[PDB]
Amino acid sequence: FGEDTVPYERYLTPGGLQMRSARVGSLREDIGQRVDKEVTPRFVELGQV
Amino acid sequence: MQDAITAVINSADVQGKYLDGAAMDKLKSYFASGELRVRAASVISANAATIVKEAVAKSLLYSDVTRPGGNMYTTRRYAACIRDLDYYLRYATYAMLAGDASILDERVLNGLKETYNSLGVPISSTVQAIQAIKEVTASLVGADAGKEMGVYLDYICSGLS
Ligand SMILES: *[C@H](C)[C@H]1/C(=C/c2[nH]c(/C=C3N=C(/C=C4\NC(=O)C(CC)=C4C)C(C)=C\3CCC(=O)O)c(CCC(=O)O)c2C)NC(=O)[C@@H]1C
Repeated sequence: FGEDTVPYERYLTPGGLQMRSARVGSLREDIGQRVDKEVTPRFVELGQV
Repeated sequence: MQDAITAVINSADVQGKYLDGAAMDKLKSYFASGELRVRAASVISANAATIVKEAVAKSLLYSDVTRPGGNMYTTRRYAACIRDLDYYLRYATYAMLAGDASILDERVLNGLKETYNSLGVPISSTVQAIQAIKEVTASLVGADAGKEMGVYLDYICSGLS
């Protein structure tokens, strides 16, 4: 911060980051989980017009 | 030929897709209209001859068509015209009961104009007779059933014109 900048939160401890981004909300789908790429069934695609 | 249910089923099949919400809603609409259509068909079956008689009397009597020169002259031609009107009434009732006009399209309209032109019969007079049958049927059946029959009768007239 120069002579003209208000301070701001620049770094987070891992515990605080976990508290912020580990709740059921605000938890990304891909953080600690195997994300299986959902795809339509092959027979559905075959029979699709 | 196909009623409303069969038409919906065939359309969904041609798209190769199941019966979605729209198709289910249409089938439910037909089911709701089923009792109305059944009662209207029963009434028209009860009063079929009277309907054609009154429509002919109020639309196609004491005119040039009935007189010699008109295509309704002679017992043969008058009977042919009466049978044509009876066919129109019965097939319109069929279309009303089935909730679709495919039966009229494949059993009535196809070649109707061609035969009428070949035999020189008055298409305008036939249209007016269909009109009169429409008012008689509406009076006998009621308002909503009358409109349901009338839409198919007007479709017949439009095809024949
Ligand atoms: C009556 C409202 C009007 C009228 C009718 C009239 N039609 C014919 C002859 C024919 N009409 C048809 C039409 C159909 N026959 C069917 O089975 C169906 C399927 C739904 C239809 C639409 C046909 C095929 C004929 C010819 C065969 C027959 O024997 O009827 C006539 C007689 C014509 C003749 O030369 O014999 C008449 C009088 N005529 C009018 O003037 C009215 C306006």
